[PDB]
Amino acid sequence: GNYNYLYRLFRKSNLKPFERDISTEIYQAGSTPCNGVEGFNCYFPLQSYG
Amino acid sequence: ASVYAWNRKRISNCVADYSVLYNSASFSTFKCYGVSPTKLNDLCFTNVYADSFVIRGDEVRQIAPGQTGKIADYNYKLPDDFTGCVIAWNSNNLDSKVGGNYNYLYRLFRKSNLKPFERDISTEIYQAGSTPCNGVEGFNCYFPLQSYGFQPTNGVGYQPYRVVVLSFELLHAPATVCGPKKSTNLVKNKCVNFNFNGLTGTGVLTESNKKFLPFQQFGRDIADTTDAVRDPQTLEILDITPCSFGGV
Amino acid sequence: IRGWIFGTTLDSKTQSLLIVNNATNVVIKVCEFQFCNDPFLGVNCTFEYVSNLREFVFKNIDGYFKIYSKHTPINLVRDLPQGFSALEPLVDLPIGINITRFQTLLAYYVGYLQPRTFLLKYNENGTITDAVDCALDPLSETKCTLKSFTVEKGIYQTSNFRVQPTESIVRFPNITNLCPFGEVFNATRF
Amino acid sequence: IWMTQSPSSLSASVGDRVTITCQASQDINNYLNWYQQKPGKAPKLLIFDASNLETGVPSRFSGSGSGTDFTFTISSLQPEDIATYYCQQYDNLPAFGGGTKVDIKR
Amino acid sequence: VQLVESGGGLVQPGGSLRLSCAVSGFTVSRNYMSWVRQAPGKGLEWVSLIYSGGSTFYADSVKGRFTISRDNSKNTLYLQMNSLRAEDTAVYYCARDLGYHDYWGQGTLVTVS
Ligand SMILES: *[C@@H]1O[C@H](CO)[C@@H](O)[C@H](O)[C@H]1NC(C)=O
Ligand SMILES: *[C@@H]1O[C@H](CO)[C@@H](O)[C@H](O)[C@H]1NC(C)=O
Repeated sequence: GNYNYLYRLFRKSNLKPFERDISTEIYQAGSTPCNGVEGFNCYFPLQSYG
Repeated sequence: ASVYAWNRKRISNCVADYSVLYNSASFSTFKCYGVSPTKLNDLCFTNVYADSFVIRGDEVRQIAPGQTGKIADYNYKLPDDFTGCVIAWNSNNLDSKVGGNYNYLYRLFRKSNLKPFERDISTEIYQAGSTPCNGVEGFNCYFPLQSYGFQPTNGVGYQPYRVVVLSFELLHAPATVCGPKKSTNLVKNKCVNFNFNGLTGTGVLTESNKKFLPFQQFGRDIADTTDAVRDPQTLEILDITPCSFGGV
Repeated sequence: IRGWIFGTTLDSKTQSLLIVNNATNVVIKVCEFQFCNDPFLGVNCTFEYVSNLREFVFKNIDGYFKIYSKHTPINLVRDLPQGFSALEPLVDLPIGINITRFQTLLAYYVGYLQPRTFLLKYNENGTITDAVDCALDPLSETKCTLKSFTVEKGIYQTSNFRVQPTESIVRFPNITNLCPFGEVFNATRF
Repeated sequence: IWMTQSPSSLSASVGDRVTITCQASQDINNYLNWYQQKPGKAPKLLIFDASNLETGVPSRFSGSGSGTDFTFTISSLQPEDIATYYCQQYDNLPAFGGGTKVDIKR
Repeated sequence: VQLVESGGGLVQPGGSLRLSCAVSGFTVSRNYMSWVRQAPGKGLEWVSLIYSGGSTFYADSVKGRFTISRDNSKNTLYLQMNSLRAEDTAVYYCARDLGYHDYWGQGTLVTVS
């Protein structure tokens, strides 16, 4: 399984045309601020392809 | 219910406040495939189905699309394209006993794997060999169910876990399960862009002079133009005067 | 008269609306009830609700069961009263069950709706006070083409009359042999 | 879950009472089996579910224990009981113990 | 009741070998059937299992290299081994799983060197 290829799974808004987003900011999926700490409802926006 | 005899509850014709679920800290597993529970508040469905049962911790992973094992094959199977949520939480305080709670059963033998959402509760004597059993247990004739050993001192992997699977079903029928769809305050004598029950527009809402009937909602002028509305919460009729404009 | 049954078979084979007013309580159910041959009263459920002349209008559009109603006093036995009155909406069931047949549960009168055009007169108070059927007679055709309950003297053009066909003629050449499509699709070599 | 079986070797005499211990790294309820294997032979199932002597196995072999500590008890060792014994975690990843070899005391 | 396995042999690393296990008194397709191996002087190691419903599972040490299968008409269990390694050298038993295995074969010897 090659996992070197990634895809963004979350974002606060849809990308504008030809917009490129490479930020690794932790996505806050819940009401609790993440403060840069991953965990429950605090996810890394990228996920590897299988 | 036991996993082999997992219960199903049909949810229809109501408002589903999914926040109470995804804002709760009482669940250790909350995994939704193909749907975000936040967006469920903005969607309606013909039916919802809550499949509830109990397993042990190590088997929680088996409750997911494309999974195999005892529970997936013989007790409860999800489709590979499953759309919906899986919720699971430890139930050691409730389903375990000092002497061991054996009331929860799992299917140990079956001639074939279960199809998605299939339910098998038969107690047929399982024919493990070539000799027909004729309902009599013995060599190559085994009971297809076996009890879980649930004690409070069991390891967390072997401790009981209650699991509920939420599936959503859209048919050729009205969607009766809907989200909250909250509202806000209303302001008068100011140009507003408004959205009443099913209609939207722009204008100034003013105290009216008309007498709407108890069942009438939307006014209408002679030239098929919205004129007044009934506020869904307050039983007051509001005249809609379009905001001032003119040539310069 | 007490209630109504709606459905398609009404023999516990498919869902069917049952509406019954038991003497203080209005109850509406859509279970797959098993009905009697003559379901009279003593002289899988997807919805359940519990609450002289009477008129009702039942219709089913896009899975919605509209029930309109109206009550009024009357002093008459042998026929319906002559007069005009509008029927307000009472229930809009999202049931989604398609109906083909129905039956009553107890003198009454039954009529069948048709897709017609009507001219309705709303007074100052929002209620319908009179109506004109736009296909009843030439005068009504004129009334609904002018959009006024009173039309002053004159000659008005309302519609167009065209004869209707009486028989349908179908003509084709007489050929029997089937087209040899098989030899092309089932050809061993292409 | 790691199964620690002790001791690796134990010496006993004919007629002795033998106790073999199998320790799981955490509670596995009663999901444990015991096997007996002699040199050059296939293993033989003795007890299942920690306390169910398999049919036909002599009354000597006794199994007990619950949670995290399990024992195999041979009430009266006979000449044909000198062998290697294995525990196995049940309803899991078929993990086996390291084995206990029971040998002739002298 | 007997389990009769065969097919073990001497083979070079990277080679392939299929083990067969002919059963009598038991229907392989109706049972949990496993392969278990024992390296020289070591303990038992579970290898692979096939469920009555047809699902198969493997130990991590053999995943992606071994395949378990069965033939209903021949009432026979199989273990297809690919990319064999020196540490696969062992006696291989087929067994009927009630994890508690009550019926064992006599074993067949595989040597990879
Ligand atoms: C709606 O709820 C509010 C309180 O939240 C109440 O004051 C109001 O009377 C309710 N309206 C109806 C029609 O029940
Ligand atoms: C309309 O209703 C008002 C009070 O709501 C009443 O005074 C008036 O008479 C009604 N109109 C007619 C034509 O009866």
